[PDB]
Amino acid sequence: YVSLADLERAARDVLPGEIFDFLAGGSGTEASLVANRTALERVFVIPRMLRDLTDVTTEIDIFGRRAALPMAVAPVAYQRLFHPEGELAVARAARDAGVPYTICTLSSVSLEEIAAVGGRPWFQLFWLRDEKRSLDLVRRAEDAGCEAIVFTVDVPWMGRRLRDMRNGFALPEWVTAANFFAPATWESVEAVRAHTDLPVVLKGILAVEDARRAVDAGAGGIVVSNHGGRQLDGAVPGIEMLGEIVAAVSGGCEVLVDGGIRSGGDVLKATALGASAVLVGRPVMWALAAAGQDGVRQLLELLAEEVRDAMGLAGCESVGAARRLNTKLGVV
Amino acid sequence: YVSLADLERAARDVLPGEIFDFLAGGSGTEASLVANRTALERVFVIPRMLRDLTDVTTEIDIFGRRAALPMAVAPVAYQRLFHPEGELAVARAARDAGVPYTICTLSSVSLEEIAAVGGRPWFQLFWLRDEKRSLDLVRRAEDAGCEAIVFTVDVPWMGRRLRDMRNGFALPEWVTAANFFAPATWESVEAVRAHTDLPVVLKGILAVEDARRAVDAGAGGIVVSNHGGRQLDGAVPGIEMLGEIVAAVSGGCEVLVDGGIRSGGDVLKATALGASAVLVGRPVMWALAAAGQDGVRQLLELLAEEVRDAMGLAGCESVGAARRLNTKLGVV
Amino acid sequence: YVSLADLERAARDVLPGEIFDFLAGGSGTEASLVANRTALERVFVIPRMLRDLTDVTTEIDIFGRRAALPMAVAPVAYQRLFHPEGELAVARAARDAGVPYTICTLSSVSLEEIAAVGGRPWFQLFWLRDEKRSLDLVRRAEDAGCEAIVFTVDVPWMGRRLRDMRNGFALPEWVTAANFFAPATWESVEAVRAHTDLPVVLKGILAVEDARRAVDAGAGGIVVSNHGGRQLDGAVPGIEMLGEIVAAVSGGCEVLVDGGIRSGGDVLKATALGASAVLVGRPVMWALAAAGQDGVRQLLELLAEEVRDAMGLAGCESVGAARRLNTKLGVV
Amino acid sequence: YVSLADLERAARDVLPGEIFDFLAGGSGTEASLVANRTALERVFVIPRMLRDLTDVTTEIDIFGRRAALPMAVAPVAYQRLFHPEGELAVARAARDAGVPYTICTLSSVSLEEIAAVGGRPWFQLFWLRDEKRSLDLVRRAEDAGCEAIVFTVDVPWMGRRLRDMRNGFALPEWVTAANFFAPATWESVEAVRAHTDLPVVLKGILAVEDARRAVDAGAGGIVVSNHGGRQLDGAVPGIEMLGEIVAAVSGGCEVLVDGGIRSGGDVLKATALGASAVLVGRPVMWALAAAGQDGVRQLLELLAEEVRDAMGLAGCESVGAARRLNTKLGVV
Ligand SMILES: Cc1cc2cc3c(=O)[nH]c(=O)nc-3n(C[C@H](O)[C@H](O)[C@H](O)COP(=O)(O)O)c2cc1C
Ligand SMILES: Cc1cc2cc3c(=O)[nH]c(=O)nc-3n(C[C@H](O)[C@H](O)[C@H](O)COP(=O)(O)O)c2cc1C
Ligand SMILES: Cc1cc2cc3c(=O)[nH]c(=O)nc-3n(C[C@H](O)[C@H](O)[C@H](O)COP(=O)(O)O)c2cc1C
Ligand SMILES: Cc1cc2cc3c(=O)[nH]c(=O)nc-3n(C[C@H](O)[C@H](O)[C@H](O)COP(=O)(O)O)c2cc1C
Repeated sequence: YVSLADLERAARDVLPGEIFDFLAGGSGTEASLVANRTALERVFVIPRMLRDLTDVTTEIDIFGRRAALPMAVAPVAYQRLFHPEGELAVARAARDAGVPYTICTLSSVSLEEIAAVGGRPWFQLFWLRDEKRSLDLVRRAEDAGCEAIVFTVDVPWMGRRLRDMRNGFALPEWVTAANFFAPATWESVEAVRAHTDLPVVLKGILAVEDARRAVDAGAGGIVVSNHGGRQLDGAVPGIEMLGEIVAAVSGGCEVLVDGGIRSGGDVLKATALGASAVLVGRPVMWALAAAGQDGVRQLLELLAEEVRDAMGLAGCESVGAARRLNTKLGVV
Repeated sequence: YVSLADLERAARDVLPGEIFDFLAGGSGTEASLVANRTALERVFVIPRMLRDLTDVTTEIDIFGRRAALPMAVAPVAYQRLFHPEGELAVARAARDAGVPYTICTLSSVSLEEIAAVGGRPWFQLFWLRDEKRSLDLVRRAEDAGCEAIVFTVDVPWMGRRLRDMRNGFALPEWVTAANFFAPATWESVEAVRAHTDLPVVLKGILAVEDARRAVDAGAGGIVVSNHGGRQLDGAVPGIEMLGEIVAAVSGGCEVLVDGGIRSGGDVLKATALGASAVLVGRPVMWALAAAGQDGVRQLLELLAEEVRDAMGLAGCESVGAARRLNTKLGVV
Repeated sequence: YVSLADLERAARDVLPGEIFDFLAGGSGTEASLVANRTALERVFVIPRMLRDLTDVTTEIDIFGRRAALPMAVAPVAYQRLFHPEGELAVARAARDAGVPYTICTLSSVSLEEIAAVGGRPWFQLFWLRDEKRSLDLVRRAEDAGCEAIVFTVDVPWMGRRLRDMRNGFALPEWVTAANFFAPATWESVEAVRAHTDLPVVLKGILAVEDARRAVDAGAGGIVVSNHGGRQLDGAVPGIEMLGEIVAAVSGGCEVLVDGGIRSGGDVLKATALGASAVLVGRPVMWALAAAGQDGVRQLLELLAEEVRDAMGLAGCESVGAARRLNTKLGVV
Repeated sequence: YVSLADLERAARDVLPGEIFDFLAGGSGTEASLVANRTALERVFVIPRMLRDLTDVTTEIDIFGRRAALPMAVAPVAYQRLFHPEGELAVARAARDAGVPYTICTLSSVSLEEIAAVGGRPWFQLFWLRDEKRSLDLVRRAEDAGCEAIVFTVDVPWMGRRLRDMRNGFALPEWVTAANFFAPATWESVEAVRAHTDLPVVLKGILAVEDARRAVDAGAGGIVVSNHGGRQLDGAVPGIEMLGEIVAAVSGGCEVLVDGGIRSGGDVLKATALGASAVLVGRPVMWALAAAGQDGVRQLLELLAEEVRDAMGLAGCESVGAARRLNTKLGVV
């Protein structure tokens, strides 16, 4: 594999069509799904030359741990849909690559099993039917050694997935929500923040004022995201809000972005727009479908190579230097 | 049906080609017809998160009546072209959905029959050969219980419909103008305003100064519209003028928009640009052609579901909150 | 024929391919040829409603004569390539339509014969090998009753016509320059201006400062034009410079535009951007090729109908009112 | 051949696919390779009319020598891949056309042999494993009569060439680096500047501050360039940075540009954006592949004709006048 698109082609060959569509699809007309890619394609980096590249490092410190790249595996539900080892395969490869893995509330293997793999596990939370149950789930994740709570804030309910409707898609009997909802509010965020000393990261922020409120609420981070185009069809891409959000929070929390990251060059664009790190979703599942744990390992090695290549070609010996690069919009 | 495009495909299968073209077509090169869609596709919504969605409501109050959605059925002529029950089927489904139905001056069933269906009937007026006849038609609509006069102001004459020319299209003998023209001016508007206490809504306004003059003239509303691309070929889409018009009238009348609304997400975009409500034309006729009254019912139920979905995903418990959303133009 | 594109299709069917290419082609990569169309397609008109249309007139006064439309036939060389009656057929139809006809220096029938047809003949000048010969040609045109000298200023030499090169195109023996060059300068313009009391119109102006200098030089008009994309490949379309040029000359001369006008709606866009009138080139030759004089008559009747339709739908009872319309750029 | 695209078609017919891909390809997704062309296509020139064209000259003075055109042959490695005479064929044709030829550090014929052809040889430097070896290579070039050192500053290492990976491309045994690396820094530039009195030209500058630093460092020129899209995938095209860079250096060094120049009209656009000269890479190799030295001669004669044509049509009797032309961005 020499590009992430090689992995997409391999996953399409192996997966049943309805499972490929569950993974690939977005809500509605898929306008936001497509716009995540268009938005990245219109950004161009202005590289710097002739800087010292003696010790180029792709590492970052985030949520109290060193990560090998400015990236984490996004929370993706039900990973046993894509390979029999599901989340365990992905978490093992992420651990070995030094990349944080986000355990999903809707994981097909229990959070405690995935956490036992080791590595840097984060836990993605959906707000449950009441406060008490929600907080018990946070406390399970904390007791199991998860290092951040990624509270998803853009799913009062799941969006309208027309591919799933048209396919009549349902989980096979052999895939379940192994950790087993009401809409979250700012009060829910405060209940979580008071229940844990782990950093709380709000995933799905797009409005500048919501990013500011997240800092005021005590969030340790946010993920600027339209949920991979799966939630509001017509929601702006996160990459189009990122620069304005980074300026508004002015260092008050970590600012991650996701949606459409498909190369180390896209990582570099995100960092040059001010992101602390990215999440990557679909490509990790393509690699899992294609070749299991070893597939995920190969993807992460490829992304690491692409990130180091892009950083050095742009004159950046560190991720901080990449955040100081300038960009220019172009017409594609 | 899971999208309005499913209804278009079904209507194309059933209707004679020349009738499908009468419905689908625009004037000239169809530049304005296409631009209505392009313009909506370039708008992206910036959703809000973590707001209370305990009692999401899609209802609005407009022209003195509660409507179930921020939408009405646009005036479309000669609906018996599309199904034998024509306007009666559409009006019955609109009544049952709580959606206002605009009775056309060129209806193929008399306005009194359509009004007897009940619901929230509005009446669309074309200015007749003289003032006296025009006002008699307004008074018929008022006597029959219509609740607003939608005065169409962009048809001094019908535009050049090249599909109809090329097809040699003419009304079948079994379709007539069952209520049975000179160009309207501002004096015509004043004659109508003085003849009725019903709200007068000027449909087809695109210039900011014409919107301001409509308020000064005593209009209770305007529809920002290029007539679905059927009038001036090269007229700007209404959605591209909407924000500037909403700012200029500054609450002095209701501001509706139409042209190309094809989903609840498009309704949300229109409201976020400041519209009080939208009109929907062609899709309602696709549903009528496909399955009669029940088809229209299914379309309106689908639109209601899409509007509620889009509003809640964007953090809006009411249409007023959706009008306070911000948008960003993107490149598609 | 219901659109100018119907005429293009008919001309393509009848003309030898190399003659069709002589007519259709531009210089180089044809970037400027294509951009003339793209530029018009991105302009949208903001129409006005409810104005008095009792006496809509498409007439203008220009260069001391009333014309039936804000348009003239552009100078196109060698019209016997397209039909045996060549320039005489076109000039007869233009006369009968009340539209000025521009006689070309490279006409295939002598200027005196074409002028004898009557109508409103203008004469297009290329600067000859010396001043004396050039001025004799101006004086021939004046003696024959031409009413303006359209001095072409963008042909120090003809551009690189790759279609003509690839086809090995040459004039058939039966087509000649029946009126029978050195590059023109501002001194040439002054020599022409002092030699005639006819208005001198500089055709091929694109720079704002050249438009201002044209007024200072005593020009009665300019044509804002890239020569139909046939001269500098990469020259900006005239329609993209028109508004800035109209503001800079501030009524000091007539400002015409050409390139890509293909409908009455395009005429309306040009006038709303400030043009006094347009020239139309290729479509007139399509009509000539398709059906001779009667073809040109049908084209001019179609354009007249489209111009009146577009003006009235936009609320304009006169061309002056159309020049006061506003426009908005869109994304096509 | 009547366009550079004719040469591309001829080269594709003759070259082995993997060699054509080595020549054509870029890094990563080839976003920067494509953007070099898109960026030029969006620039339009505003030509001037009626200027004296008695003595149009395409010549420039650069780095102390008169060149026949505002262009040089870019450094392209391993030219024996494309024709058995390789660099000697290209250098002979460049000499006879009066165009500088840039000898590559990775040439397949030694720099002394290529310099013995005569003409205006420049030498492109890659920084070697240490300072001493690097400077010996500079001194070889100087001793052999090269007239400028074109220090490539955008290759700390070669980018990721996915076509070469997919083809498994490697140099044939019959092609070697006949002059036989560590990443360059500003200290390397100063070591070169102190080692030679030849002008040092930094090739691969895209950031405005790097252009300013190049002047401060004593560079005699820069080439604004993304390395033909072969280095950072997502690097901005040089043509999009050129105007801002020309303003920032404000005459302190020569400012060249490359990437995607495919006609004399593209040369004119580059000069109107402020370039002193362009480099041309791939097209020169297409001509070499197609027909050897004579092919390169024909390409250079064609480019000379196109440059003179474009300059005169734009009203420019000299390259300096072309640098004073204005441009407008369009939508393609
Ligand atoms: C099949 C699928 C399931 C989920 C389930 C979840 C989830 O239960 N909680 C959550 O918080 N985010 C989810 N997501 C979004 C994900 O975390 C990233 O936001 C996007 O995948 C980033 O875009 P890509 O890298 O995929 O373009 C999903 C994405 C995909 C594709
Ligand atoms: C076949 C057809 C007939 C009419 C007749 C009328 C009319 O006698 N009076 C009027 O005032 N508007 C009309 N219209 C315009 C309509 O009311 C809406 O303005 C557009 O349909 C909105 O765009 P879509 O939702 O269709 O995109 C029509 C639209 C269509 C398609
Ligand atoms: C075959 C052909 C010959 C000529 C010869 C001349 C000419 O000897 N003198 C001149 O001054 N303009 C010319 N022109 C340009 C013309 O007058 C208009 O500038 C463009 O035709 C407007 O664009 P279209 O309406 O064609 O798009 C020509 C245009 C075409 C197509
Ligand atoms: C096969 C190939 C090899 C090299 C090797 C070198 C090199 O060892 N040093 C250098 O400094 N630049 C190089 N280049 C870039 C070149 O010098 C120009 O920057 C681009 O070719 C301009 O774009 P095009 O005219 O090709 O679009 C190359 C370009 C191509 C195509």
